[PDB]
Amino acid sequence: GARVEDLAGMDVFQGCPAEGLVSLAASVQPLRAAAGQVLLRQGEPAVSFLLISSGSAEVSHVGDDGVAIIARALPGMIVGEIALLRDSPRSATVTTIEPLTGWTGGRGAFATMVHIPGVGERLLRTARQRLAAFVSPIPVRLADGTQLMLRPVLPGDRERTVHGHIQFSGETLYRRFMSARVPSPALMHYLSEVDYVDHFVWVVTDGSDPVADARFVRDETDPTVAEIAFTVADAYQGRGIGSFLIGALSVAARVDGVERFAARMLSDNVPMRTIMDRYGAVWQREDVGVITTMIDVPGPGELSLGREMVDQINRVARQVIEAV
Ligand SMILES: CC(=O)SCCNC(=O)CCNC(=O)[C@H](O)C(C)(C)COP(=O)(O)OP(=O)(O)OC[C@H]1O[C@@H](n2cnc3c(N)ncnc32)[C@H](O)[C@@H]1OP(=O)(O)O
Ligand SMILES: Nc1ncnc2c1ncn2[C@@H]1O[C@@H]2COP(=O)(O)O[C@H]2[C@H]1O
Repeated sequence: GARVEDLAGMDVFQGCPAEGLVSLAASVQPLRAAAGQVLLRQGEPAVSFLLISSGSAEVSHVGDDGVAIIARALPGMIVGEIALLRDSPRSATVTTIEPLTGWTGGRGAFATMVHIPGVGERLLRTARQRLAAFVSPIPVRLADGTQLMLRPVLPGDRERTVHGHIQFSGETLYRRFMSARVPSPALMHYLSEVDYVDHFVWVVTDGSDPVADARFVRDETDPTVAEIAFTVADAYQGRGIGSFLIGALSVAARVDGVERFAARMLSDNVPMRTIMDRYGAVWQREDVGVITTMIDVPGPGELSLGREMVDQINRVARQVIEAV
């Protein structure tokens, strides 16, 4: 098999004490593939997973719309884990780009891997982030006629925004973060790389570039409550996006077992206060210049969204949340 050292470098194994990797390392087998070799095919039954040492691969998923969604598998990453988590067929076709080496294992070695402390949770989180990219974005039409799309957040949204053309002003950032400075890389990682269970995020785009986001973060002590936050790009404000997003967030919260939303905001934020007032918010003074509220996540019919839109949002939330 491999050396414990050889596994120690894989993403999913970071921080894992050597001892826990012993049998796994002994049980995996070496793999070498040439360039342009198909490793896995979408829809096929599953046996093995692969830990990539070197080289890389294209990942290609054909969705219901018939469009192939493309991604990359890189050195340090596992591939073929999702089918083994779900007992499903392969979610994607995986083809080597350049020559690739690594280690493979079967369902037996996979069982060892998932019981390695901390690892099962990492596998699930990464699987969710991956499957999130295969969700069909939901068309949303604003009152003013603007056509946008609604989808779960993706780790890649950090890069898209930072290098994008959509502007978030100093004022917008202060209203959102209590600082006008551009959000640090560390913060942007935190905002875009999430588990969807405890921390859930919707992104609205123009069909390419993100223009807004909404998130809830489940409270540690009381799982039935979550803290919420919203951001909308300046040019996109005042068009109904925020009002839409609180509804979408409420749909996802229902799937996630979240009964109540908590919020804090500057006392001067009129648009946000108004959005929450619709849902029955009563305001407490928290710090100086900050106010807070708790509201019940609105149930059936008291959302202005309409059934078709509600069902689409519910279907997508479940796809990311419940996939594995
Ligand atoms: C809990 C936290 O998230 S606090 C921090 C929130 N984030 C920020 O403040 C950052 C900068 N601003 C924004 O991101 C956005 O403006 C948000 C999230 C505050 C609001 O979203 P928007 O898309 O602009 O709001 P939207 O157009 O849906 O209208 C909001 C509501 O207030 C009203 N409104 C719209 N513009 C304004 C305005 N300039 N001033 C006061 N009220 C307004 C609308 O009537 C609407 O009411 P409705 O729910 O009955 O339809
Ligand atoms: N968005 C993605 N990014 C990177 N790898 C992915 C992505 N989606 C799927 N995969 C990998 O492609 C594999 C195809 O088979 P599985 O569904 O077993 O497990 C899948 C993941 O390992």
